[PDB]
Amino acid sequence: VNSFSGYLKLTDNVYIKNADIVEEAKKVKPTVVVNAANVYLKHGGGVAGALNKATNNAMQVESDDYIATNGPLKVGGSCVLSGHNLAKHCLHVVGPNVNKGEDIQLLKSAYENFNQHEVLLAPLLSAGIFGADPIHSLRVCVDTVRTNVYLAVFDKNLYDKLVSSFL
Ligand SMILES: Cc1c[nH]c2ncnc(C(=O)N[C@@H](CC(=O)O)c3ccccc3)c12
Repeated sequence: VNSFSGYLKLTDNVYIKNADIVEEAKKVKPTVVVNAANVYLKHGGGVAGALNKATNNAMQVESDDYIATNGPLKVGGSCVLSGHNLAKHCLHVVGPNVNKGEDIQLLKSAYENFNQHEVLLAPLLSAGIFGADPIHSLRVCVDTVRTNVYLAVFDKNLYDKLVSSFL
């Protein structure tokens, strides 16, 4: 039993809700919140911009130190950093950005990072400003993640399409 509330069960381990991931993180304080990161950990907009804003820019400060030490992530890769006031940890995961020409096949590699964590609160990777079809992203999530994932979909209209169209 965990604290996540109001989710629709899609499979044994994948759950979905129409919700704002920032507000959901502040309410649940999960062990892991996933950020929709880029390789530079520049959290300017989309999910990343919103999560960073909610930390009063502390996520960005920590991220800049991480990059100065380690260099950029790989597309499809991840790193674990602090969750600040939102969660114990933030798993920064880089899905391919279609608006940069990046191979959509890397979306599966990106979701594989979730399997290193027993339970996570997450967005659909490569959705929103990353330009991928959220229906495809959901299919990859369900077919790749084996740990317990609680997916937050900000847009009410998109959520209904994902549910109503889920196979
Ligand atoms: C851009 C942005 C800023 N802050 C955010 N917080 C959470 N999500 C998103 C985002 O891009 N969402 C996508 C996917 C989803 O509905 O989850 C979406 C799809 C259709 C219509 C609107 C938005 C953002």
